[PDB]
This record gives sequence, structure tokens and C-alpha cells, in this order.
Amino acid sequence: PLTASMLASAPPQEQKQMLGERLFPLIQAMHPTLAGKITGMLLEIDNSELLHMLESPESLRSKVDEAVAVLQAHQAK
Amino acid sequence: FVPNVHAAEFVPSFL
Repeated sequence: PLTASMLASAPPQEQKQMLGERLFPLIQAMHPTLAGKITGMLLEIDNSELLHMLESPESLRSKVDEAVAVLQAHQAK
Repeated sequence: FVPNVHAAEFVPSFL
């Protein structure tokens, strides 16, 4: 598992990518086509919360559901 | 968390 220590010791420019690599397969399971876009949207959240989302399925799902609701409304209009 | 529809897509490219 990815840990806070691992993230904090990574160069800042790799941190989002490291989180993204672990979040993407989970988000893709939920949304096989929107996964790339939803992952990108979620990666704007701060790193502490992203790590929490990685560790807490209910937390990840709540953020994914909000991003999807907004994205799909955007696509529709 | 206010979702940003302009956010860059995360492209899987990790191998």
C-alpha cells in the first residue's frame, strides 16, 4: 500500500501521479469510460484527503459520485 | 469538494 511517508518523501512533482496510479483502477471499476476524466478531477483534491480516499472506499465513492453527477450534467447541457 | 470539469484527464501510462 501507498503510505503518507512514501508520498511525503516523493518529489512533489510525482505525488499526484503516484496517487493517480492507485486511484485509477478503483475509479475505472466504477466507471470504465469516465475513469480518466473522473480521476483527473479527483486529483485536484489535496493529497491528505486523496490518501484517505484510497484507504476509505465509502469516501472515494462519495467523491466519485459527486464528480460524475457534475460531469454528466455538464455533458448533457 | 467542488468538481472542476476542466481538470486534465488522467491518462493511464504507468507500465
